[PDB]
Amino acid sequence: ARHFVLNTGAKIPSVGLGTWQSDPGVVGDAVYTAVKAGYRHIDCAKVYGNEKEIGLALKKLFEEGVVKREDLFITSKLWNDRHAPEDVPEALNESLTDLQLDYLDLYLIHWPFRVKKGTNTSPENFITPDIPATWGAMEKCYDAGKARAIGVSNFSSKKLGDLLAVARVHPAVDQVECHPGWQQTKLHNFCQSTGVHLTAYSPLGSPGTTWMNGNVLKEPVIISIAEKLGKTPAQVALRWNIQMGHSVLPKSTNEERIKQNLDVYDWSIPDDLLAKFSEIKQARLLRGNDIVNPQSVYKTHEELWDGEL
Ligand SMILES: NC(=O)C1=CN([C@@H]2O[C@H](COP(=O)(O)OP(=O)(O)OC[C@H]3O[C@@H](n4cnc5c(N)ncnc54)[C@H](OP(=O)(O)O)[C@@H]3O)[C@@H](O)[C@H]2O)C=CC1
Repeated sequence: ARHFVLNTGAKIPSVGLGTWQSDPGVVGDAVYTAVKAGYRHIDCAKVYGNEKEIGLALKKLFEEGVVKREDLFITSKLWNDRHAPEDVPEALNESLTDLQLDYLDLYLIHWPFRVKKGTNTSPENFITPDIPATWGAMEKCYDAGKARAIGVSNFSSKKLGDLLAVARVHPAVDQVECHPGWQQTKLHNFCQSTGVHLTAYSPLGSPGTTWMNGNVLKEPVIISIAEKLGKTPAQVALRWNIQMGHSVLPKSTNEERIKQNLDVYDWSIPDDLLAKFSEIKQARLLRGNDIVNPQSVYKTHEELWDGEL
């Protein structure tokens, strides 16, 4: 139950440590504690501003013999300013250098969204995406073994299908917002049908991010099932995603929560309680408000997300 299989043949551990908003001063101990506790998957990004400190914690884990490199699944992501095909391998190499790794298990296009190299998120810096050219550069990173799997993030089933149609190396993963509040049934089915793995980001509904407006652990259905099964609301949210065949990326820098977030394997949500997830109102929490704009290729939220419910 503790891994899913990618179209590359690789195993992705079902639970990964999230590192968004894990500040440099705390991320190291979080990664170190998480892997000692049994985590074998770390989700990273250049734009999280902490990959050097993650690299220092991975180095410590390897040097203390907690794990070997081959035991871990490390993900990073190509930021929106590195979409130019010549820029892709250089961005991967920057993350490899900071993480002090020879390869990533997964390198993702972070968003189907592009800005001019080295610029800030601001509408004059928006450039028309060229996802096929960017993917082509991602495929050479895969050929080189520097990214043992390549994938995408924040791609609707429409944009994922458009890319699959021209890919000589299919995306292994589409990492999207997915939790009881945003169940992604269409993309779930699409990913199952195309052999693409769905990794759930913000699987608790990112309760530490106020601008995301998440309420997932306060959902009556979640609190009820938690009370019925003797689990925490977080455990119920995480287990739901795992039973859908999705990997989850719970973020914590708290040792007790890091441990509880891995305790999602030796118990199940009965089918009758799975039925109750129907009653949860659906709302996307990470809407991409800042890349939907008259200056954007996405003039509306519908254009960015292709209408998904
Ligand atoms: N565009 C993309 O591809 C995106 C990727 N991601 C990835 O997904 C990860 C997870 O999503 P994220 O938005 O961070 O949010 P999560 O849904 O993982 O929620 C994290 C928050 O929940 C708290 N928390 C963690 N465990 C528990 C628990 N057992 N009970 C109660 N509260 C808990 C954390 O606090 P504490 O630390 O105190 O435990 C933190 O405030 C990110 O960190 C990142 O790696 C996220 C968003 C976008």
